[PDB]
Amino acid sequence: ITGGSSAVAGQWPWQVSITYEGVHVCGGSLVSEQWVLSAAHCFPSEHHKEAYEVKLGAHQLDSYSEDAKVSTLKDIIPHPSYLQEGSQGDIALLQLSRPITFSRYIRPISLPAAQASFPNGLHCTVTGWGHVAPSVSLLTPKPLQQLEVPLISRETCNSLYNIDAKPEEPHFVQEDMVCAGYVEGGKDACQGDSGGPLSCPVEGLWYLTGIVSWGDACGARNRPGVYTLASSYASWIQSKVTELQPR
Ligand SMILES: [Ca+2]
Repeated sequence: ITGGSSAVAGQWPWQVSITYEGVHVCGGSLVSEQWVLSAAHCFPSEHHKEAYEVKLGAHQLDSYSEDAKVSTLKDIIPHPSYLQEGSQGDIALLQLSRPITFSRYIRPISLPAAQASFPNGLHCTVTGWGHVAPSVSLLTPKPLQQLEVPLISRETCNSLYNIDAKPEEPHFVQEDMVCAGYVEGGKDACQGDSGGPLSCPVEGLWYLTGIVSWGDACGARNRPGVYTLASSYASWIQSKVTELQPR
C-alpha cells in the first residue's frame, strides 16, 4: 500500500498473508473457520498447492507473535471464468488444510449479498503488506498498511484508465469489478496487496466489498485500484462451500 498508514494490530482481523515458497505474494480474506477468499491471479496453474501458506492473525509480518497462525491449503478453487491476466472471475476460494479457531486477532469478514450495492463514494479501506511505492517493499517488521479509498464506479474507472494508457494493454474494469481510490497519484494498492480485502462499512459492520484484482500501478495518477466484487460471487461462494463443506 502506497500513501496509507499502519493499521493497529487486530484492526483488520480477516486480513491474511498468502505466501508461495515462503515469500509473501498476496493478501486474502478469512471468511469462515476454513475458507479464505483471494484473487485467482494469485494462483497460477504452474504453482504447486503444497508450496502455499496462509498466515492469519498477523500485524507485523516479520515479528514473532503468539496470536498469528500459519496454515497450508487443502484446496485452491479459482473461479472457472478466470482465463488470463485482467480477466473477469478474478477470485479464488482457498480451503485451509484444517479449520482454525477464531480469536481476538483472527475473525472472518461478512460477505455481501449478490445484490448488495455499495454506493459510489463510500469510504472503504484496502489493506496489505505489499509495496509502499513502485519497487519499494514495505520495510521490516512489515506492519499491515491500510488506505481509505472512496468507491469509484467501473464506468468512471474505465475512462480514467484510458488516460495516457498503453495502446497494447486492455486495462479493462470488468462487469464484476469496481474501483476505489483517487485520480491523483500517490494512494494505492501495490504489488503484494492483490488478493486482499476492500472492506466497506455498512450499518456499523464491515463487509468484503472487493478483492484486489489486476494492476501494475502503485500510486500512478488515473489508476485507482481495481477490485473484484464479492457480490458478483456470492452465489458461487455459497454454492461451493455448502457442497464441499456443509455447516
Ligand atoms: Ca495499484
